[PDB]
Amino acid sequence: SKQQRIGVIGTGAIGGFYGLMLAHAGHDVHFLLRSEFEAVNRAGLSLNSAVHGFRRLAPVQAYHSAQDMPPCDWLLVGAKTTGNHELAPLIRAAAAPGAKVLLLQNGLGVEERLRPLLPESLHLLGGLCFICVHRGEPGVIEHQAYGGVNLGYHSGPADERRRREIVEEGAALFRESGLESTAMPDLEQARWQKLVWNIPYNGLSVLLKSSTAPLMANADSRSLIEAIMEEVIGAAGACGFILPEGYADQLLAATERMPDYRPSMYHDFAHGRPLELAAIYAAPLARAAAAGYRMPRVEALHQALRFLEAQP
Amino acid sequence: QRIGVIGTGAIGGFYGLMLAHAGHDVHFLLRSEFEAVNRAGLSLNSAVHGFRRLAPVQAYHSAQDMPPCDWLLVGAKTTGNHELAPLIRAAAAPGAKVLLLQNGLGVEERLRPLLPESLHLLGGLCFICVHRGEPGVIEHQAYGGVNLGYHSGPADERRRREIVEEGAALFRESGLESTAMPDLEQARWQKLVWNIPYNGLSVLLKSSTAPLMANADSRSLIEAIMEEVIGAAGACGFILPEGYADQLLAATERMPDYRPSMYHDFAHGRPLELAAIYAAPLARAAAAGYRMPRVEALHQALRFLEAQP
Repeated sequence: SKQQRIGVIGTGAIGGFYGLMLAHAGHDVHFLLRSEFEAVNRAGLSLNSAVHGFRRLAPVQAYHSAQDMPPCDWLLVGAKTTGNHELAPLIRAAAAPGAKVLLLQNGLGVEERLRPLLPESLHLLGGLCFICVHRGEPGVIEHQAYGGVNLGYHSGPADERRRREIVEEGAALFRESGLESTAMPDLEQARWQKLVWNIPYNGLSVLLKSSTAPLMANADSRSLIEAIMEEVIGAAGACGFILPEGYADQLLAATERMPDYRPSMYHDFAHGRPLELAAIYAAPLARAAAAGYRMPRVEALHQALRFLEAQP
Repeated sequence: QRIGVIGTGAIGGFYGLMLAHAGHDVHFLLRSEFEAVNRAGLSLNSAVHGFRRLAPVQAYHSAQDMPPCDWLLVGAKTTGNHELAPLIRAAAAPGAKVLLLQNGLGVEERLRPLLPESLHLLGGLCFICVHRGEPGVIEHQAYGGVNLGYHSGPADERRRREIVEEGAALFRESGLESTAMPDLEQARWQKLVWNIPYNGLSVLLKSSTAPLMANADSRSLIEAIMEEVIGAAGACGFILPEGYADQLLAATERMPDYRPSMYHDFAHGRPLELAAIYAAPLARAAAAGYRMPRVEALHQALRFLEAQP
């Protein structure tokens, strides 16, 4: 696989991790820093990883304005979905002709909401990241577990054969970098699948002010998580996407194996950053409502999270 | 007739004081370390009924020292009812009326095997904002009405109605709103529509009634929980009044900012009344094949919180 020039738009824990891992695989990686450019450019990018050991990118090819970035073959959007409405000018400024835009973002309907502002010549893909990672000290990325990326194609100028090829190119990029990666045939199905984990765990970790270990240890919280998982699974099927056998117990088991992890929404709440409620809760609730399918627990959890955000 | 207060907490303190202030003969069993407020007396700070002081107060350290009482108000938390059964028994006169001024569902039935069948066992559903803020003092913020109902005992139907009416007359003649209810279990379901959303969410959301009402999302959640409780009541054979949610939401709207009993319990490390207010209604609804997903989830969260450090 030829050297790719890779642009990272929004370099939080997610964009920093994948951008660093690709850079270490020998790719030419360029980082757009919205919030922390001055800090990271002189500090550099460091990775504490229980999986890959310590790694460092210094000097980093860091940028504060998308216009200074070179034209990139792949644009990795690790920023949160909360700022996806000002993303398009940044993507367009940093994209080589025919560039691949890969949204490393959770929730539902993300790609459809960004496509209106992206030129038709750009491929738009989604990447569902099953990873335990967060921002540690400034310029530091704390990676506790996993890292796999499930890629799917949303829209763009490729026909069906070329779509599969492009999704497989992106997966091979991550795999070459020592990361797990899977080409998904159906991005929307894959987004519903990731919701079965993000919806209970992100929200309950904020609401119950707890991490994954106490949440799985307590029997009542664990029964609640399963019940919420069955609402998402039921909503997916009602909307046309029927998810695999015993998918709940599979993520129950993977999270059981998981080290004590604070989901990204927990960290967001602790630091005053707006929660990704629109993409993770509001959108699947709206879809299920269109299908006439009630999600009482998820709806109640969403009302609780909105309440908490509004409290001083 | 002669009245005894078994567990003179905020509930028992308020109703015993109001009855005694109205000229009834009331005997207070001080079960906590609060019988050092023996000679200081009992005082009430009520936004409704004003400042009242009871001096001196007939207090007793133990139940056998108490005289036989014709009425026994039990206003303590439901979790400690079995430990109170001997005290009720010791203080009861022949054929005394035991009035559980307690919330939840199934409360009387769980106590009935521990009481002589010669006692009348009643339930009093108290819509009231009250707490024990400072020693020997009762802080009354709002409301205070008692819906009384008959549960078990050696009374026929006519005697049942007369005893429920006599109990309601006791509170009315003290200046309180009181209503004789023909069905105690239905009246218990009516009170659950308030206690289930507000008690639980006050702990879960670390809030009180005013901000829970001021925010549209928690207001929507409370109403959805209320409709679950109303729905469960009908499934079990109890039709609640039409527009009951709006009536409760309107009363709480006008209510001053209030931390429910369960909030104070959680904050001070006391065990939460989860059995009678959540577990019992969920089990009844389950027996009637009716699911309460929000209440079930709310109950699971509350249990998680209690188990947490």
